Amino acid sequence: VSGITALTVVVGTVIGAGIFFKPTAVYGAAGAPGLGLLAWFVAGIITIAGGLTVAEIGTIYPQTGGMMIYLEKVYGRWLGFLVGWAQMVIYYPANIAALAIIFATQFVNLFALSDSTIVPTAILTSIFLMGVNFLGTKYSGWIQTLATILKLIPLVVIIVAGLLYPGGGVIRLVPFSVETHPVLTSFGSALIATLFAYDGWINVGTLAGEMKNPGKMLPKVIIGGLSIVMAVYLLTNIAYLFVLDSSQLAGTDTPAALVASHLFEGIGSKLVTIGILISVFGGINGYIISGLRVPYALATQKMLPFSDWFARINPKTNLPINGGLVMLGIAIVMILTGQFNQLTDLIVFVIWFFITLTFIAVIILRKTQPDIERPYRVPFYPVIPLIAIIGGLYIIFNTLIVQPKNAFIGILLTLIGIPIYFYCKKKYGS
Amino acid sequence: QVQLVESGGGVVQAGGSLRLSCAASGRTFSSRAMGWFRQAPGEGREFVATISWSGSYTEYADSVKGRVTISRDNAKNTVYLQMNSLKPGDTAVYHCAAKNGGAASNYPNDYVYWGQGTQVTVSSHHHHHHE
Ligand SMILES: [Zn+2]
Repeated sequence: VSGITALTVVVGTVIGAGIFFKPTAVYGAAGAPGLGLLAWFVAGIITIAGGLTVAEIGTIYPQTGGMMIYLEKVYGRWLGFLVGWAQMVIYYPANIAALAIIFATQFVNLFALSDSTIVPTAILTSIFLMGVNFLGTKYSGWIQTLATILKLIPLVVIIVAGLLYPGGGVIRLVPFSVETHPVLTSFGSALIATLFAYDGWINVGTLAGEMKNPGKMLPKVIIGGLSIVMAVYLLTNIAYLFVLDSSQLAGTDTPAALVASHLFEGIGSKLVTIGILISVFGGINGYIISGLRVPYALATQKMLPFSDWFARINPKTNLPINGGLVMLGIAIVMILTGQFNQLTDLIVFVIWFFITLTFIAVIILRKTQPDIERPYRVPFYPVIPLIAIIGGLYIIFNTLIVQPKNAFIGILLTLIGIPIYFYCKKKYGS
Repeated sequence: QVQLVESGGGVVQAGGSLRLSCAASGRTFSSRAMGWFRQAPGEGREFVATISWSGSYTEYADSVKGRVTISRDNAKNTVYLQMNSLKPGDTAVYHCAAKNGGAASNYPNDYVYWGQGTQVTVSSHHHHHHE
């Protein structure tokens, strides 16, 4: 009983709004149905590997923080801090920003409206969700349970219908690698786009830490759950490629929306695209929930310059709203400057820079402190953490060399925190 | 289902010491992580310390690290907070809090069960207590 319940959490937290929007960048970079469809498989394998390795350090440090504390505990207060600065300035705000744009993009697509009203709607949705979160967890949690229930209905309904489309079969995935989109250069632009749909697997640390006596069955739940997601993501892509194809999917910034309007001609496609807008909305809301945590955890130490104001938790709601206000504004900077794929690629390149440090950290720990209590230990010890790091190195090396400008905004904004760190370690906040 | 009572607060001298303890309803205590939070008269909640179910992981805030220590006796279903070399800026109602799951937390909203709190007053000279 216990296991199945957790399993749900894995499936739940991983499944996002990615499948509904990312195929555009996936097949847009791959230029062939078969290359794209493998990027969805490799990303899933990369994250099962990443998941099982991170659960070890998650169990060595049972706490709801993670990477801020996984990395402080092996690399030092400085690396522990950087991840927070990165999460507060880049990762949470751009996730809010990207999904707010894609939400509004899909809003404009469904209610046929101007392609200028993307950005005003992206501001207002992010402004509205920050407000609703400052009201409390009454309304945020109301959105979340509604989002988690309804986000699975469009998928089942797309898989059944898509896999039964009349112009449908293996032939609908036949170009595997097209020479117009070279294999190795394009696969890295595709994997960085499939990974954003697997976003949220990172919280396996906080999950493993949270289990008492995990061991037998904690790895079953990480493998079983993420491979359910992986299977679901491969199935919906075959369904997409049955209706549309490589060049066609890249042709709209809303790929799943088009597939819906083919599979069900009428109001049926509306109920499916509504379901998609709920999936994206619930994303933004759920990112804010998790977002507020970081600037406050920084403010809990010296880490931020206005630590007094950042750490203020309002006695009516029990939340640090002030942290999220800085995050809201820098998301607005990002909604007005980048586009949805520019932002998804930031997020992957940046967080995967730190995610990798955490994998190496498990191996480091095995020699630093082999006698520390390990409630759970990574199975097939050297192999799988090394897999995670092999592909982890691949993504960071490729996005640098593919997107020099987008990688530099991640390198730049992370290192802007180094002057911030030595100011606030001497002055302690304000 | 998880009732909490704090003990050990009171008037102390600056530089003095104080052991807060928080008894819990038992049943689930050993499978739950605990926290110490404090509330100054002019403010909301402030994170002090937290602890894993087992006690393997502990975490203290910047303003109290080194001076304070959090511990638990899962047999006695109690969590302790040993404060030393106190300062007049520790003066607050120290609440004790329980959450679901064995992972520690600095985030107050994680915690579902909260104690009524125990008053701690730190001072170099104080006025009150008549006949
Ligand atoms: Zn006097």
